[PDB]
Amino acid sequence: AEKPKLHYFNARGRMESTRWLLAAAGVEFEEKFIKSAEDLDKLRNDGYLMFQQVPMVEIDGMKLVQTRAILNYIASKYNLYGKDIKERALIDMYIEGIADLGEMILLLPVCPPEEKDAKLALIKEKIKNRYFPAFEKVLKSHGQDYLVGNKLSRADIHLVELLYYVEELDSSLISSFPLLKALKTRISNLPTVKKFLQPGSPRKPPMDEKSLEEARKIFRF
Ligand SMILES: N[C@@H](CCC(=O)N[C@@H](CS)C(=O)NCC(=O)O)C(=O)O
Repeated sequence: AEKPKLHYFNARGRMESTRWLLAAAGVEFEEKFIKSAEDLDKLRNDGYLMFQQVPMVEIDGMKLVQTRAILNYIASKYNLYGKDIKERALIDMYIEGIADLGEMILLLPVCPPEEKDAKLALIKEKIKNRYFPAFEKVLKSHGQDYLVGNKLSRADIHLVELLYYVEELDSSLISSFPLLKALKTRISNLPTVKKFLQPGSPRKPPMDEKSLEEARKIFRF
């Protein structure tokens, strides 16, 4: 059958959570890297990008854009979206909080230098006093290895991805949250996730100066 194909540039950006979810599901996929503004303009002009943006993923005969549309489809297709409407409500609540915090961190490299220190201080406050307490409370309420329904869901994958990024910012932020530490360890030892964390996978590194320079050239900003 059709192997999913991911269109993005060679960076984490807004495509990385899709790489994580597919890899955790054990799904082999291909990447086609946008390398220039001209490559992106070609995808646009040829009609493959509904809103003239990437990420775009070719899957099951669709040319899907919008990261949440992509992720919702992949999660349902591979049984990572709970078992019923009520479990989906819990999953959706959890992953939208993860997305809110993830978006703050995603945009740090494009923060104006005079605002960066204060932006980071606000993110750390929210991590320590709002988001990490909320997810620690979920894990403590039921004591299970997984956030919802006692089985792996996209919520476990998205949260553990975020925990790795929080660790890159400040490895002390998770220190008072032992259940989050334990989730990070367990999920990382799942065979599919372990393979994704090992070298040679589609997992991408933190954006550096040269990668930011490429992004400015490709996306003209
Ligand atoms: N809400 C969209 C945002 C997509 C988006 O902002 N993509 C950027 C790259 S990360 C882009 O293609 N920007 C070019 C532009 O908007 O013209 C999503 O979640 O996919």
